[PDB]
Amino acid sequence: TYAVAFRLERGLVFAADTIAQYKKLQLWRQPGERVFVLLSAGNLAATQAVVSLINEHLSQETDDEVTTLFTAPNMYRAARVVGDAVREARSIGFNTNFIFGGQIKGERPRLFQIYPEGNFIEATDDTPFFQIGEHKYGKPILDRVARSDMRLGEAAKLMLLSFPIDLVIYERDTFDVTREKRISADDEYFRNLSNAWSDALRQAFSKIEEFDV
Amino acid sequence: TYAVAFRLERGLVFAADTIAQYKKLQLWRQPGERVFVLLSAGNLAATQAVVSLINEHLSQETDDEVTTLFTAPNMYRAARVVGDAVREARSIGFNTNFIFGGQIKGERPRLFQIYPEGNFIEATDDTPFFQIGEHKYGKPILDRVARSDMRLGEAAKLMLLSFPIDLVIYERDTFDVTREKRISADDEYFRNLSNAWSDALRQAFSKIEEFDV
Ligand code: NA
Ligand code: NA
Repeated sequence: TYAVAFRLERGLVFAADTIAQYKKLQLWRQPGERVFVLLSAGNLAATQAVVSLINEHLSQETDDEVTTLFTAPNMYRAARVVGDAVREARSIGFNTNFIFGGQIKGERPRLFQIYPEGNFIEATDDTPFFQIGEHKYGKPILDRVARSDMRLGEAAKLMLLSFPIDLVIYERDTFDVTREKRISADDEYFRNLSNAWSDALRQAFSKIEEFDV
Repeated sequence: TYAVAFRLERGLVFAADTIAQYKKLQLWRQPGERVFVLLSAGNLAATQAVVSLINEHLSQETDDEVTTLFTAPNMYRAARVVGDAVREARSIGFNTNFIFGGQIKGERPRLFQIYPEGNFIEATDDTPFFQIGEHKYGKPILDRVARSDMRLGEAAKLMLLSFPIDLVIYERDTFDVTREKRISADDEYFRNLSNAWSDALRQAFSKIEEFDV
């Protein structure tokens, strides 16, 4: 499977293609305080194991000094929580990266890519997106076109062209995921967008074939 | 590694990134009679083994009924020769596809994709190109933009944007490979082409973001 996420000035956008715990886009929320999204591209067993470890600590942790998603004071600390779950899930496709993002009150929205051993890197304005899965579809186009000042809707359109897809748009400082949408191949808007993209690409190539190589 | 080839009305274009027998683009020729190009994306040992088997039969075959690249009456028969070498090389990265194309006098230029067991498919006007390697870079762009009536130079430009690269252009009915070029990352023409492509893509996206999804 394939998933992708963008960090913009205005917020975060998450997308993944596709039984709740095995779902490739996972959401956690405390109203007005914190929101988190995990994207997976690994096999079903790997996704479930990581989510189960996160939820085990949210639901049953007795030690107050252990950090969970709901006690993490910032998104770096929250990413370490997921990193620990990703590493520990190896005890429970199996060696794919995860994407984790969200926002905690008092701090900007942040986005991370988590590796098999629980280490991670964070999205920057220079590198505002991550892709995970067997094939990072349309990476060259995202590299050339993605910008951190893009509106959330236009980022979503670019992401959808790189690919049913679960799409989540998170607006900065809202601490809720309201804009949640499932888009199938039979969606007429998405088909219309893809048709226009193909037309625009052919026109784009017709311009640049002026140049020699 | 990555390689790609196009079959056009005007001829064939081959490209591969990169010690002669391990080279990822391999050429055979009989002047004015036949030309062949093999592209590999597998490991070094796999490429050498296939080429060695092809050359063994060209150089040492004593049985006249055994088909070689130089006795094949048509390109389908020549593809079977390579297919046999690809399958037999498994006895000698290891499970990647090959691309094989060329022309024999009395017949149009033809292009094939060879699978690990020696079976193959042929390029058509509807599907005029093949890609091989770990990552089929820029497949969505080739799918949307590639056309069988493209000039050889414009096909080459499109192929180069999907990626030092060894580029071969074969013009129909010539039975020679004269237009052979090695293009590095420091090539100013290729850099200029890539810069313009990025600019054109951003402009292309700016047009199509009119549409909703
Ligand atoms: Na900009
Ligand atoms: Na056309």
